[PDB]
Amino acid sequence: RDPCCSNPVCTVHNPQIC
Repeated sequence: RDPCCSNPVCTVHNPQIC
């Protein structure tokens, strides 16, 4: 599991792992 995935904020700018 990714780290930026735990935060719904980063998830937006990180839609490649989530």
